[PDB]
Amino acid sequence: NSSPPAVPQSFQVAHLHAPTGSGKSTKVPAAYAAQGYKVLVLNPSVAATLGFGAYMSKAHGVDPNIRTGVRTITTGSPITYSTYGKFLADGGCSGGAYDIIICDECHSTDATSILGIGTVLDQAETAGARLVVLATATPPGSVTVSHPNIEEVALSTTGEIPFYGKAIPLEVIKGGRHLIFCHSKKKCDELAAKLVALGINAVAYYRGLDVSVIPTNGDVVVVSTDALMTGFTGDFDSVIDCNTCVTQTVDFSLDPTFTIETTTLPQDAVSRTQRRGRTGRGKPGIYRFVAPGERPSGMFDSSVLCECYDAGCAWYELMPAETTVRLRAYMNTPGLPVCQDHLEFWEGVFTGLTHIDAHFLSQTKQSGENFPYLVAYQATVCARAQAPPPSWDQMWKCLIRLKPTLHGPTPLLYRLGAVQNEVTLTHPITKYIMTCMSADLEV
Amino acid sequence: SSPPAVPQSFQVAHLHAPTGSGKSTKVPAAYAAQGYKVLVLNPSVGSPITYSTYGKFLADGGCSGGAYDIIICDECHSTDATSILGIGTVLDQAETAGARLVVLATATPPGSVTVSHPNIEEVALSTTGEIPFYGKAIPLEVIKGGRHLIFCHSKKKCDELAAKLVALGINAVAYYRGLDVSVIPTNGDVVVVSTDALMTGFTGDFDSVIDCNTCVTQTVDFSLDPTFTIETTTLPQDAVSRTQRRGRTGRGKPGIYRFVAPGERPSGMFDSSVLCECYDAGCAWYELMPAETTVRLRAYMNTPGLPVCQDHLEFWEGVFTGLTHIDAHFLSQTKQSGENFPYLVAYQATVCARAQAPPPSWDQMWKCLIRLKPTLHGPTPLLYRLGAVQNEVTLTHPITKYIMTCMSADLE
Ligand SMILES: [Ca+2]
Ligand SMILES: [Ca+2]
Repeated sequence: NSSPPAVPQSFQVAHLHAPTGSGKSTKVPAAYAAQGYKVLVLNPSVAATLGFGAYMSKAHGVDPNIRTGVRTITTGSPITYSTYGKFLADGGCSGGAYDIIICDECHSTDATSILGIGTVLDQAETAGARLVVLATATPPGSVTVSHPNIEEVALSTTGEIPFYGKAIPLEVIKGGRHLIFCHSKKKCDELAAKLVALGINAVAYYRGLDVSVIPTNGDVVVVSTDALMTGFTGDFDSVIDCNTCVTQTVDFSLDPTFTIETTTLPQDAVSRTQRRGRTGRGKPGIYRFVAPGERPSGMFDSSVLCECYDAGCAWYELMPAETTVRLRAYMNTPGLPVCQDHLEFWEGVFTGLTHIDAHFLSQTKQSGENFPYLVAYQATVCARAQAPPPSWDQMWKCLIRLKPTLHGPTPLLYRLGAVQNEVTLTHPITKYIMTCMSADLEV
Repeated sequence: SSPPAVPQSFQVAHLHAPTGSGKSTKVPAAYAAQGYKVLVLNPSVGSPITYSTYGKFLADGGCSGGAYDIIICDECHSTDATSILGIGTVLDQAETAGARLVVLATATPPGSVTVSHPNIEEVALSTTGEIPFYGKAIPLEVIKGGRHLIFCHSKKKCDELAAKLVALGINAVAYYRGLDVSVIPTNGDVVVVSTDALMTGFTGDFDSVIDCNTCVTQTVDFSLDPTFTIETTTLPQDAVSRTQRRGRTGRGKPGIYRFVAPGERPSGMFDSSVLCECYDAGCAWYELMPAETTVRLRAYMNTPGLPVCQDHLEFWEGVFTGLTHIDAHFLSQTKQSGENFPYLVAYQATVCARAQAPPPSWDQMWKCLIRLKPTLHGPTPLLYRLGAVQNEVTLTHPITKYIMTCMSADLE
């Protein structure tokens, strides 16, 4: 639906699939507000959420409420901006206080977005909402299109700088600001250095690497992971894309049980569009690529469901079964990212993870781990057996007191990283998880 | 409309046109009419127009220097090894063998979904019925009476379903990779609970088709036991799968399509194990040096508008180069067993034979080694996992160290 959905006399779920140009998060809510409706606009980033309030004030004479976990600006207004996470943290839909709920950037396959969107899909009507718009410029199945404000040019094997099978010639990047996307930290570094060898000032940016990129529009080539979030990104004469990315994948390896790991795969449509798009911000730019292909958008990994369950327990006080209610509505609602149906399995494993250690859980949460619940739970079983974590990496920090937890074999329940210690596969909970896999996972 | 007319220079066009074009009838006859001798290639198939197959094209060695002006690679969305290798070979040799136009024809382009079907009364499934079909349920008033086809992803899934049905009064016949005619040919009311092993061309004349919307595919795991593992995976079906599953119903009659899940995937990428198959097939079938395979595969990968895959070209070419001194006799045998990776099977058999050791398991994949009198040597030197390993293994054979190294170097 290219136009902003019309609020119906009775509850309904509409899909607004308009380009990033339409003010889906700004012009749209303002429009509904002007009709007298109370709208809630949800986005994945705090950057975004906080940003929409500013714009609105000036650009739309609307001073909205901006709810973020770190800042909750409240000014009794029909338009409320919040991140899916703060939404989920605030109890969900939790009052008959919105006529319209815009789930913006609804194509996001991060745990907090899927859980946040399924929560709306399951509570809006009952909460007194007549419209829930699933907005996105990249619906599932989308392949990147274009806007000739960007000239796309295939890299070739001819060139002084070796690049993912191809080669970047010096004449394209030396002289000007350019952004080169690499799938990993190493590549970012190894590329920057070699770029410097040839007399260019490359800046390798990635996770935990404080923003060291130069704002001044001088000459520079920034080689980085996607960790360079958008928003400020823009003044680059071009971008050179490796056309790949690292993704979290679950592996039902059957070591004791499953493994959360990564795989580097061809990028999908939103990744390319997002990478490509960091040039051509007013002045026409160029996009140079290693591969002419990608994968369409709208498919996420089972590990993300595992994440939704890990979030429900750790941050949202949701019994695995309440989480399955929310995620099931997401999987029952058409026109959204797709993933293999593993709700019974995940719900099944998390329900058996009873009596987690409260302190360990606080620690793993504050520490910003990917799976605070699965981490603190493995720590919990280890401590109760007086056994050591599977490795002494940062992850298992909360068990720091390796002294009593000396007795070797760790009762491994699953693998969230590299396992260094000798393990044992006979813990009741390990065995419980294997039954859940036999019970809900075929082969 | 029409296909891209023959240009002044050689180019690669995209007849991303469906059945409404006649890519296997009218698109060729058009070019033939203009005086052009066309070669049309499909997974399955004088006058200036030859209709063939990709596999037959590889068997013949590819493009003949001066034979066709037009080459249409039909069903260019096909990601089975032979199709990938065949399209890459055309893309690599086309021009130099005198071709002016290469049209990549596909009824379902990238990012394309379920087709507009004006006859199949398609309906969503509701959770109503005591025939729970994949988390939901089926109403036996839909299956009792008339001929039908339910698609499950597994053999054992087909088995159990046909079973719950028979205990409810329905004539259910399970069908998967095995015996046909299990479905009666002219007796109605039958219900076939099939795996995709029942090919589309078969057509059991069905009233409806209920789809589980899932699929099983071959995938490789870089498991690092010794090296890698050829295995499978279940994933949401895609726009191509739905089309072929739902296109099976009626065929002459209107028909109906029932489905569990609302989603799928508009086509997509193909696994790295298919890359392995191409190197395996090149070695085993086409007398192709790994580097020749790499050239043809790179041609495919450099062309826009084709399914994508991970760039493992160097890795695979690297592992097959180290697959030295294979037993010509085991390979002749694995090739005729209709094995999946005849080269890799025949190679693992050679290192066992050489070592006088038994295969990983005694599954019929290893029938070339039935002289297990001396090949009883307890530990089998595991080069990789192609199936279930039931025998004690050793991981010190040089080829194992070689593949591991290739992994380290080529895979991050
Ligand atoms: Ca696996
Ligand atoms: Ca593992």
